[PDB]
Amino acid sequence: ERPTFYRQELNKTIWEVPERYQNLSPVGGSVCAAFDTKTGLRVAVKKLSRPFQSIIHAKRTYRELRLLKHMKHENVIGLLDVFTPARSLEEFNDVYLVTHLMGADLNNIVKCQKLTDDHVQFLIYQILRGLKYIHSADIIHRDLKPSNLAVNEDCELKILDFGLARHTDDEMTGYVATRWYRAPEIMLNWMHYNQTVDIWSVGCIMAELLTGRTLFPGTDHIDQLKLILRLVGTPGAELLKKISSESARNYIQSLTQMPKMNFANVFIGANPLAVDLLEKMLVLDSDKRITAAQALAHAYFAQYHDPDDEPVADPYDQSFESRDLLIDEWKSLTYDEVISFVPPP
Ligand SMILES: Cc1ccc(O)cc1Nc1ccnc2cc(-c3csc(C=O)n3)ccc12
Repeated sequence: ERPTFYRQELNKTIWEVPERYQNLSPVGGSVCAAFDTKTGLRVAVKKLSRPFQSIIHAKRTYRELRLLKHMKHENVIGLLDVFTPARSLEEFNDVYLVTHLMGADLNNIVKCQKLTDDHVQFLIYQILRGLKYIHSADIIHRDLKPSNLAVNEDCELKILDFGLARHTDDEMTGYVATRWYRAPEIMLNWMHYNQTVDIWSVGCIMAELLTGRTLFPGTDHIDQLKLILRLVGTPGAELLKKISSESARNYIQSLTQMPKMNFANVFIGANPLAVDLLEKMLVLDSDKRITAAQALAHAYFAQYHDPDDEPVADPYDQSFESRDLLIDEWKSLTYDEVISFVPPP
């Protein structure tokens, strides 16, 4: 049956939710913390803002719901519930997404406690386990950074935030964490990117866990490229060919050639195995970076690697991405997905 819903205003916005969700408290679409009386879980309830305002917004709402509906993995955000107060398609205008409530993110950790090498092993292991799963479905996160890695008191980690609105040019400008973890090829639009961009971000994140400092805190895209090439060396002829942008290729060739630095001297005191893994992640040529599946088998993770407990994902059909639909068609597809949702056990 349809649950009974109740309404409340929570600063400037109307929330209409099933009775099971109690004690809604704004924390961040808008997000409310709540108590799920049915499961006994503390939950986050996100009310999507203006979900079908334009074609681009209706498609993004569909995308985020598709992605969240698919993720069933211990180290990736999962959907506990999705609902609408609407009783039919004709009256459908609001989408609410429910997930486990997350206390802290990796920023809260890296910043407010010292991480042993064993903590770095555990945290990075879990990121790579979630990424093996995400990548096996041909999903690219594209925006891995400490603020979208939730971490509980047992150091257990989930990857959050996919299907999100693409960052504006302004949001990627200047001295900003929104860009510090991005692979160079996507930061500078060197070429068609793929899932290897996520591995670059893990390397940036792992080095920050080890040193307590951002690896590439560029003050703008160019300063950041310079920080990156200082560590990993300027590109060779082979990588230059793969840079399809004539302009970017030409700029990068204006730079004084530099060799790759010795990472043992950059990451002083680090476990030599961590150093080795960082060298295999932070390779400029994305073709040559270690994959998530490969990294799980790296000796740095000996204590955690269990090849029988590193699952892959069911197939994920994203043919919708290439489809051109009207707002109401994207909105009808989303409604189908709300209506057919089945909670996890
Ligand atoms: C609801 C949702 C759905 C999808 C997604 O990718 C992210 C979210 N947002 C969140 C999920 C889980 N926990 C969250 C926790 C917060 C939050 C911000 S301060 C705080 C303190 O309790 N909690 C904000 C958003 C969250």
